[PDB]
Amino acid sequence: IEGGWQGMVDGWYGYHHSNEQGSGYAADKESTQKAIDGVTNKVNSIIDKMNTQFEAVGREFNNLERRIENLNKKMEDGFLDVWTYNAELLVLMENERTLDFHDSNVKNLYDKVRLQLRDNAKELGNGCFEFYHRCDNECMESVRN
Amino acid sequence: IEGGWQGMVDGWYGYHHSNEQGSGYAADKESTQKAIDGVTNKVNSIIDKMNTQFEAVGREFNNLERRIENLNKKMEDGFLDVWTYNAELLVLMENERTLDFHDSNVKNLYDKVRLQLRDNAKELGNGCFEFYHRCDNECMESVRNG
Amino acid sequence: IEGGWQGMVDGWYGYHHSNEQGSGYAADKESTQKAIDGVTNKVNSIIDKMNTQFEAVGREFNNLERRIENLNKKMEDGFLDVWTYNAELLVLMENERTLDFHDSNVKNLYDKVRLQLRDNAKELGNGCFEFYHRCDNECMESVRN
Amino acid sequence: DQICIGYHANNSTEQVDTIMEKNVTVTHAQDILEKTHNGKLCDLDGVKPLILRDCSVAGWLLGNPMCDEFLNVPEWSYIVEKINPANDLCYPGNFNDYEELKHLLSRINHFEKIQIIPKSSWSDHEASAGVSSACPYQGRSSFFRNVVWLIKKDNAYPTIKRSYNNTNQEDLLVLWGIHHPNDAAEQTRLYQNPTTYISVGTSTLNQRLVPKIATRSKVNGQSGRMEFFWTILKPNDAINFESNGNFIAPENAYKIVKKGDSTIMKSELEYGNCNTKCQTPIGAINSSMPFHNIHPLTIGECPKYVKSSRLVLATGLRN
Amino acid sequence: DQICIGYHANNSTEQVDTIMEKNVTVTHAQDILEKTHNGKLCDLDGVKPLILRDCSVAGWLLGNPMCDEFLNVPEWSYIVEKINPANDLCYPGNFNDYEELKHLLSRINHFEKIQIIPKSSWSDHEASAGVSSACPYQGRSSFFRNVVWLIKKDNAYPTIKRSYNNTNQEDLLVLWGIHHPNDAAEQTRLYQNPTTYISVGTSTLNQRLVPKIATRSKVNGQSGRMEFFWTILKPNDAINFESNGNFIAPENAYKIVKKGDSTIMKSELEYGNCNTKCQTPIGAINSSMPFHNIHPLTIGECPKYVKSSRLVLATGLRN
Amino acid sequence: DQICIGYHANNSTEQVDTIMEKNVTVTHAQDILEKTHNGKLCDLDGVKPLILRDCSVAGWLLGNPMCDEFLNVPEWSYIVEKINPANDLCYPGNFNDYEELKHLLSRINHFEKIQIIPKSSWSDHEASAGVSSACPYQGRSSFFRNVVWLIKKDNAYPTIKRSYNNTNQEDLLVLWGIHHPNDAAEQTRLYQNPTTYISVGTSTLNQRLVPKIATRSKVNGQSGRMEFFWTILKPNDAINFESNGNFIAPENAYKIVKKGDSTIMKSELEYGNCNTKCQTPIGAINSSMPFHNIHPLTIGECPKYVKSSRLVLATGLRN
Ligand SMILES: CC(=O)N[C@@H]1[C@@H](O)[C@H](O[C@@H]2O[C@H](CO)[C@H](O)[C@H](O[C@]3(C(=O)O)C[C@H](O)[C@@H](NC(C)=O)[C@H]([C@H](O)[C@H](O)CO)O3)[C@H]2O)[C@@H](CO)O[C@H]1O
Ligand SMILES: CC(=O)N[C@@H]1[C@@H](O)[C@H](O[C@@H]2O[C@H](CO)[C@H](O)[C@H](O[C@]3(C(=O)O)C[C@H](O)[C@@H](NC(C)=O)[C@H]([C@H](O)[C@H](O)CO)O3)[C@H]2O)[C@@H](CO)O[C@H]1O
Ligand SMILES: CC(=O)N[C@@H]1[C@@H](O)[C@H](O[C@@H]2O[C@H](CO)[C@H](O)[C@H](O[C@]3(C(=O)O)C[C@H](O)[C@@H](NC(C)=O)[C@H]([C@H](O)[C@H](O)CO)O3)[C@H]2O)[C@@H](CO)O[C@H]1O
Ligand SMILES: *[C@@H]1O[C@H](CO)[C@@H](O)[C@H](O)[C@H]1NC(C)=O
Ligand SMILES: *[C@@H]1O[C@H](CO)[C@@H](O)[C@H](O)[C@H]1NC(C)=O
Ligand SMILES: *[C@@H]1O[C@H](CO)[C@@H](O)[C@H](O)[C@H]1NC(C)=O
Repeated sequence: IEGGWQGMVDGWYGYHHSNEQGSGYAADKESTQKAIDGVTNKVNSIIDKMNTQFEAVGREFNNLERRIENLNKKMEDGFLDVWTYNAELLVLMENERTLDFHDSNVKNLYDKVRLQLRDNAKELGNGCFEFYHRCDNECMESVRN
Repeated sequence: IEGGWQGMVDGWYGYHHSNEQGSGYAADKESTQKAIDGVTNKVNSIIDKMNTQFEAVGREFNNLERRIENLNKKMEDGFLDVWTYNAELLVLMENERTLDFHDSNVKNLYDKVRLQLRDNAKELGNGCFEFYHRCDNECMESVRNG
Repeated sequence: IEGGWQGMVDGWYGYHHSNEQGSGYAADKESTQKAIDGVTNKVNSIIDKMNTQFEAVGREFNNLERRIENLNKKMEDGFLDVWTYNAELLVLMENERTLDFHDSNVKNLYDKVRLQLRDNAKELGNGCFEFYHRCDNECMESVRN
Repeated sequence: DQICIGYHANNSTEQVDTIMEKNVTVTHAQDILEKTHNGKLCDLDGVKPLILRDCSVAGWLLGNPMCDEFLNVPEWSYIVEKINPANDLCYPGNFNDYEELKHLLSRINHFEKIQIIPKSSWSDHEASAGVSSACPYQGRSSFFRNVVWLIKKDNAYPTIKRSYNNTNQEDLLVLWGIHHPNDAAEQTRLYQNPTTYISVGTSTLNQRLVPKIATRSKVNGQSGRMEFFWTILKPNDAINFESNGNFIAPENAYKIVKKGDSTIMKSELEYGNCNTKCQTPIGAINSSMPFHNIHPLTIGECPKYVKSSRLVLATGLRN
Repeated sequence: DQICIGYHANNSTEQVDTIMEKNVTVTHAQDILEKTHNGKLCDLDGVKPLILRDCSVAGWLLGNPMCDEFLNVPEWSYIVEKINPANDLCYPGNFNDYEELKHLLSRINHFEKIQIIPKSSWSDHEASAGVSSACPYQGRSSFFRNVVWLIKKDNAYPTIKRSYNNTNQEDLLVLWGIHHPNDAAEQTRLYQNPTTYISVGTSTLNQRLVPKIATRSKVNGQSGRMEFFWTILKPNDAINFESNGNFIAPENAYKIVKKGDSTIMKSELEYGNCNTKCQTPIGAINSSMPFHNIHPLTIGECPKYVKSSRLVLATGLRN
Repeated sequence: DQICIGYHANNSTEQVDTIMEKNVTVTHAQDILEKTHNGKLCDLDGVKPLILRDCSVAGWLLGNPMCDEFLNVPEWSYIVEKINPANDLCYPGNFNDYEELKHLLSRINHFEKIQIIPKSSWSDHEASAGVSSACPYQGRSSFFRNVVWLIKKDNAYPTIKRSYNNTNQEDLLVLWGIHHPNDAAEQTRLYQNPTTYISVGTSTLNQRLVPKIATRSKVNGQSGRMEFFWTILKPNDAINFESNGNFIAPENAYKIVKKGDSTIMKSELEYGNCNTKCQTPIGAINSSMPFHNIHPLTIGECPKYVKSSRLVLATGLRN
C-alpha cells in the first residue's frame, strides 16, 4: 500500500466497492465509531494523569542569602525540567501507539474480508479479493454482514 | 474466540479436545510453564527498578524561617509526586504488555495447530480445524507432538 | 526458526538462494538500507531528549547550617536519582522496540515471498516456498523484482 | 468487479513526532500547548490585584509620602511590584527580616489599617518636626506616614514608657524603628541624651536596640539611617516600648482581616481593565489547553506549565 | 470430531488498569500496595523508642521538673514528641539554635548524663533559691534540674570564674543560660551589680552575653525571660565561664555515648507494646509489599512510599 | 532447489536488557556510558585553574604568610581547594559570612590586588608590631599580609578616622577585622583604651563592632581571636572606618576584573599538566558518550551524569 485515497471523505476506515456499472466509496461505521472512542479516551488520560505536577512559587532573598537563593532557583528549574520531559515523552508514546492503532485497524479490515471467505475467495493483495462469480452493488455490501 | 472456559482448571492456555465419545479440556504445559516465568520476571523488575527513590526526612524550622520551611515542604512533596507518577505509569505499561502477552500466546497457539497441518487440515475458525479422517482421543493428542 | 546464519556477512536481513548447482547467501538492500536509518534515528533521539537534565553544583555550609546542608544534599541526590531512572528506563524501552523491529522485518520478508506468489507458490515454512518448476540462479533472483 | 481497502489522505502539512520518528506528516493533529496570552494584568475571578506602581512593599507599609495612593487599600487577589521600585525607603536604611514579612504578606488578602498611637498623644516630646528632604512631599520635607520621628522638646527627652494592648480579634502587624545618627553632636541636637536605647516587649518579643553612630555615604542626600522592625501582636497581647531617644514610634498598624492564597508578582505591566482565571507576570491566560509555556509563576486555575516550544498529538493517520 | 483452542476463565471481579483502558476484569491480579498499619508506636527491631509524652526536647534536656521521668533515659531507636508538648520551657524564654540541636539529636541514640559542676561548689553565691512559680513541682516553686539559677549572697555577687575540662572520651553537650530581668530594681535585688555579662570560651566558642531589660507580658505568670545556649565540648577541650550576674550555670551535661540512625517523630500516639521493622508516625507496618501509602516519614526497613490509592499488577488474562 | 529466509548470527557474548527481559545476548550493541577519566586536574579549554595547594580561600585572601604563592594570581578557570587545608586562619578566629563570599568567588575569574591604605600612613599608631607566633614566616612571628594589626604608640591609641573612596571602575572586595583579647590587662597593654569599638560605613554598610573578652582555649598557641569581615565597595562609593582600638585595618583590597562561570572544586589532586573540555574533582573526561558516571560535580562541556554502572543500547538482533 503506497499512498492514501483523497476521495475518501466520510470516515477513516472504509471499503471502496466498485460494481459492474457503478463505482464509489463507503466508510466502515463499525470500526470508525470504535476508533473515535479510542482516540478521545487516550487524550483525556494525558490530561488527568498530569494534574499532580510541580507548581513554582515566587520566593525572595536578600543580598547575603545568595546560596539559598541559588538552591531555590535550581530546585524549581529542576522540577520544571522533570515535568517538561515527562509531558513531552508521554506525547511521543501516545503518538506512536495512535499511528500503530491506525495501521492495526486497516490491516485487521484486510483480514476480515479475506478470512471470512476462505474457500470462496482468495486475497490478491492491497485489500482486494477473488471470486467464482460476478458481484453487483447488492453483492458488494453482502461482505459486511 | 468470544470468552474463556471455566471448565479448564489446570492451566491458562490449553486445548479443548473432544473425541467421538468423550469430551474434555487439557492445559498446554509447554506454553503455561513459559508464561509463569514471563509474569514473575516482570513483577520483580518493577520491584528492583524503583529501589532508588526519594525518602522524605523530617526537618524543623522556627517562626522566622518560613521561606526555607516552605521550600523544604515543596521540595519533598515535589519528589513524592514525581515518584508516584513514575510508579503508577510503570504499572500501566506493565499491565498493557501483560494483556497483549496473553492475546499473543492464545493466537500463536491457534496458528500452531493450523500451520503444522497445511494440506491435511484447514482452519474453520476459533481454533478448530478440518480433516479427511475421524479423530479419536489418541488422534486428538497427536497434534501436540506430530 | 532456531538460529541465524554466520555465512551471511553482507547485511542484516537477506535471502539464502540455493540453485540446482550453486549455493550462497544475499542481503536484502531494500530492507537493510531502511534498517540502518531506523536505528541511527532512535539513538540520536535519546541523545537530544536528555540534554535538559539536572546539573549538580557545589554549595558550602557552616557548622550551624546543618539542616539546609542536608536539604541541599537530599535535593541534589533526589534529582540525580530521577534522571538516572529516566535514562535507564528509556534505554530499556528503546531496546525492546529495536528487537521487535528486527522480528517485524524478518517476518515481513517471509510474507513478501509468500504473498507475492499466491497460486504459483505455497509456503512450507521457515521462509521456504514451493513451485511447479525448477529454479536456477536466474530464477532465484526473480522473486525480488 | 473489484472491491479494495484503503485509508484517507489530504493536502495538509501538519507534522508530529514519535519516539522513533520525527517530523511525520499527518492528515489530522491536535495541539495541546497554549502559547498565547493577553499581555495584561487582570482581576482574578472578579477580584482586583494590588498594583503598587512605583512603590515597594516597604514604601507602602511604612507610608512613604510618594505612596499615598495606598494608604488604605481594599481586598486584593494578588500583589504586583516592579523589579526596582523607585519609592522604597525614602529616608535611607533597612527593613529587618523584610523577606520574611513579604512571605507572610503572600498569605494575606486584606489589611484594615488602624491608629494605635495618636501623634497628638506625645505631650513631652516634639512629634511634628520629624521630617527630611530625603522624603519629599509636594515640594517640602516630609516623612513616612505610619510611624513618627520624635525629637526632644524644650531641650529634654524624658524616658518614654508606652504600651498598646491589642483589644481587637485580629492579629496586628506593628511597625517601629530606630534612627542611627551621623555623630555625637547630631545625637545631642535631636535627642539631648548622649547614650540611648529602645526596649520592646511582648509575650514573645524581647528587644533592646542601641543606635550606631558611623560615618556613612549620602543616600537620597542623607548620611543618617533608619532601621525598621516589625512584629505580629496577637489578640489580647500587649507591646511595651521604652526609650530615651532615637525612637521612631508607631502611629498606625495593620489588622490582618483576611488570609488566603496570594502572591507577590514581579512585573512591569500596569492594570489592564480585564478579568481572568489565570495570571502570569507577562499576561493573562484564557485557554482550555492542558499545557502552556507562557511563564512558570502563575496564579489561579491554570494549565500545567512546560518549557516545550511545541506539543502536538497525532489523531489521524500518516499523510 | 472437533478440537478447539481457548483460554482460562473464572468468576472473579478483580480489576486492573492500562494506558488505553480502565477497570478491566482479570482472572488473576497482584496487589503491590500496602494500605494497612497497626496504629501503634513500637520497638524498632527490638529497641524501644524514647517517648517524651507531654514533654518537649527542651523540657527533657534542661530538666523541666514535670519531665523527671526522663532524667536518665536508656538507649533509644527513635524519639517521639507531640505536636505541641505542654512541658517545654516552664520559665518563659527561648532556646538558641534549637532546631540545629534537634538535628544533631536525630543522629544520636544514647546520652550518659554526668554532673560537671556541683550545686554545693558555689561558696560565695546563693545556689538554692533559684526557683519560680512558673516551674511548679508537687505544688511548689521549682526550676530546671540540669542548670542552676544563682543569685547574690550577703548583698554581693562576686565575679565567677569557673572552668570545666572534658577529660572524657566522649563529646559533651553542655547547656547554660542567661536571665533577662524586668527592670533595674529587679536586677540589683537578685544580682547586686547593675551592669552584668556572661563570657564563655572554648577552642571554638567566643561568647559574651549581656542581659536585656524590657517590659514584657506575663507568660506562665512571669515577665522575666531565660535564654538558653548550648555547645559540643570536644574531648580534651575546656569551657570557661565568667560572670558578675544573670548566669544560669551548668550543673549536669550529656556525654554522647552512641551515634546512629535516629529521627524525631511527631506523633500523638503512646507506646503500643509491640515490635516492628518499619515505623510511621501513625502506625507500624509489617508487609512484604514493595509500596505503601501510609505516611511519607518512616524509619526502618520499609517499602517505598507513594501517594497512590491503588496499585495493582495484571498477572493473568482478561475475564 | 530451495530458497529460505533468515537472519545474521555470530559468536559474540555481549548482552543487553529490556523491560520484560534481562541479559539477552545480541550480535551488535552500543555502549553509551563513559566510565573512564584521566585521574588529573587539567586546564579547562586552555585556561589553567587556581590550585590552592594547602591553603584555604581565607588563607589566600587575607594573606596567611604560608600562602605567599598566591599573593597575585593570574586569571583562573576554576578554583581547587583541599577538603581540609592546613593553611587557613593562622591566628585563630573566624571569617564572617565566609560561605557567601565563596559563593561570589564562584562567579569570578580574576582579581587585581591593589594597596588601598599604606602601612606607612599610620603616623600615630604602631603598624609594624602586629605579629603572632600563631602566624610563622621564615622562623619568626608574622601576620596576614593584606590587613594590619595596629597597636598603641607611646601609651596612646588616638581615635582613627580613615576613609577610602573607590575611584576605580571595578567593584572592590575589602577586608578588615577585629581582635578579641584574652583579658582587661591585655586590652590596655595593646590598645590603652579599656572600652573600644570599630564603626564602618558605606552607602549600604552600617556596622559597629565591639570586642568580646572571654577565656578561651589555645589554638595555634593563642587564646586571642580575630574575627574578619568583608564588603563589596562599588565604584565611586567610599568606606569610612572609625576606631579607638582592636582594629585590624585594610592594607590591600581586590579589584574584580573578570566575572564568569567558575566553581570551587574540592579535591586532593594536584595540577596534571593537561588540557580538557570537562573536569571532575577526581579526573578529567574526554568522551563523545552522551552519559558518564564519574562524579556528579563537573565543569565544562560534559556528558550527562547518571549513577548507572552500565548503560548499553541494542543495535543488532538476538544471538
Ligand atoms: C557643606 C556643609 O557643611 N553643608 C552643611 C549642610 O550639610 C547642612 O545641611 C544639613 O546637614 C545635616 C547633617 O549635618 C542634615 O543632613 C540636614 O538635613 C535634614 C534632612 O533633611 O534630613 C534636615 C532635617 O531638618 C533634619 N530633621 C530632623 C528631625 O532633625 C534631618 C536630621 O537631623 C538628619 O537627617 C538626622 O540624620 O536632617 C541638612 O539640612 C546645612 C544646614 O545646617 O549647613 C551646611 O553648613
Ligand atoms: C499587683 C502587684 O503589684 N503584685 C505584686 C506581685 O507582682 C508580687 O509577686 C512577685 O512579683 C515579682 C515581679 O516583680 C516576681 O514575678 C515574683 O515571682 C518570682 C517567681 O516565682 O518567678 C518569685 C521568685 O522567688 C523569684 N526567684 C528569684 C530567684 O528571684 C522570681 C524572680 O525574681 C523573677 O522570676 C525574675 O524575673 O520571681 C512574684 O512573686 C507580690 C509578691 O512580692 O507582691 C504584689 O504586690
Ligand atoms: C605559663 C605562662 O604564664 N607563660 C607566659 C606565656 O604565656 C607568655 O607568652 C605570651 O603570652 C601572651 C598571653 O598572655 C601571648 O600569648 C603572647 O603571644 C603573642 C603572640 O605570638 O601571639 C606575642 C605577640 O608579640 C603579641 N602581639 C601583639 C601585637 O601584641 C600577641 C598578642 O598580644 C596576643 O596574641 C593578643 O591576644 O601575643 C605570648 O608570647 C610569656 C611571655 O610573656 O610569659 C610566660 O610567663
Ligand atoms: C490586655 O487587656 C485585657 C483586657 O483589659 C487584659 O485582660 C489582658 O491581660 C491585657 N494583656 C496584657 C498582655 O496585658
Ligand atoms: C584539658 O586537660 C588535658 C589533659 O591534661 C590537657 O592536655 C588539655 O590541654 C586541657 N585542655 C584545655 C583546653 O586546657
Ligand atoms: C568619591 O569621589 C568622587 C569624586 O571625587 C565623589 O564625587 C564622590 O562623591 C565620592 N564618594 C563618596 C561616597 O564620598
